[PDB]
Amino acid sequence: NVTTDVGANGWAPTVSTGLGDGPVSASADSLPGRSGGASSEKTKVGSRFSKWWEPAPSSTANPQPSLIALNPSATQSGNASILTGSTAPSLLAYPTATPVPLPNPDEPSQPGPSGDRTWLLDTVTWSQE
Amino acid sequence: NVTTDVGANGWAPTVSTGLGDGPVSASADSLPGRSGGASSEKTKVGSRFSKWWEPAPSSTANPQPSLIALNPSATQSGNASILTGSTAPSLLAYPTATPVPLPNPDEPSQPGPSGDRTWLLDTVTWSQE
Repeated sequence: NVTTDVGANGWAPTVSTGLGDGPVSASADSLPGRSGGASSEKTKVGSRFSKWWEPAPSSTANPQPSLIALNPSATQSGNASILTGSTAPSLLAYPTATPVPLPNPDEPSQPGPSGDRTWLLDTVTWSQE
Repeated sequence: NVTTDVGANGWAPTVSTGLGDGPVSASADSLPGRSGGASSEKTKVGSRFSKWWEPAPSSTANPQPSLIALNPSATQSGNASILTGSTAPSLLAYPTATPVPLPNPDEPSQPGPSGDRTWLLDTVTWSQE
């Protein structure tokens, strides 16, 4: 629905020719390796060329009460837990993405429950000023 | 279950006779016309005689909370809406009745949403005196 060329999301034979030229595009790199990159979702070598020498949160149908009413929830991580007795927002801002092949071959070192836990980062004062 | 005559809810042949008379009663008038009268439910002429010249709201099983608790409801009419966050009475005092044939033949003029709407009738003060 546009006069401009948005790209065919890849490389086509009819794009670059000796009779006519269109805008060049990059294709997706197909790489092997260990799955990583995306958090909460991550879980013989030979060259391919011959050598010359080789042969809903917000909804009116579900209104959440004020501080007065009982509406408890909790957040847990590792051996840490934080409770509340009233309406509290608790949302993953963005949905988790799909894992990708890593360029490095080394196996990862994981801290586990000792690292992935809820830590008391800081205690601060909130004044009316 | 009464000694008195409450009426047979109509006109019977045995009521008025030359040998005996009972209390006369009126019958229902069967009339044609446009359906009207009852609100929220309303939606060739020839004479029948020859001429001489012619050939639960309140229930203990469902107790409604005080002003403190969340118990929202709303009332809408036209483009007007009134909300509340606590227990609120909202009752049609009497059930709507059945429509009746109108004596007048003219088609009604309706204001629609511009007329049937919730209007701010008045603002008044309620003192302890």
